[PDB]
Amino acid sequence: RQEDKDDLDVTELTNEDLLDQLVKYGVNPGPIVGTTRKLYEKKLLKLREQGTESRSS
Repeated sequence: RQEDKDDLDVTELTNEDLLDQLVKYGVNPGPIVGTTRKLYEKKLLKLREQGTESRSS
């Protein structure tokens, strides 16, 4: 039972704490300035949007 995946506010989220959402799905942003979280709020959600089918590119 997953129910929603990106449900976690991937945007208001903090910086030191979202580094786990990106650095683990295989995402390495680096500089998560106060202007990036919004950016990575979706970049990582593509790899965290409750997937969809059964393939990974």
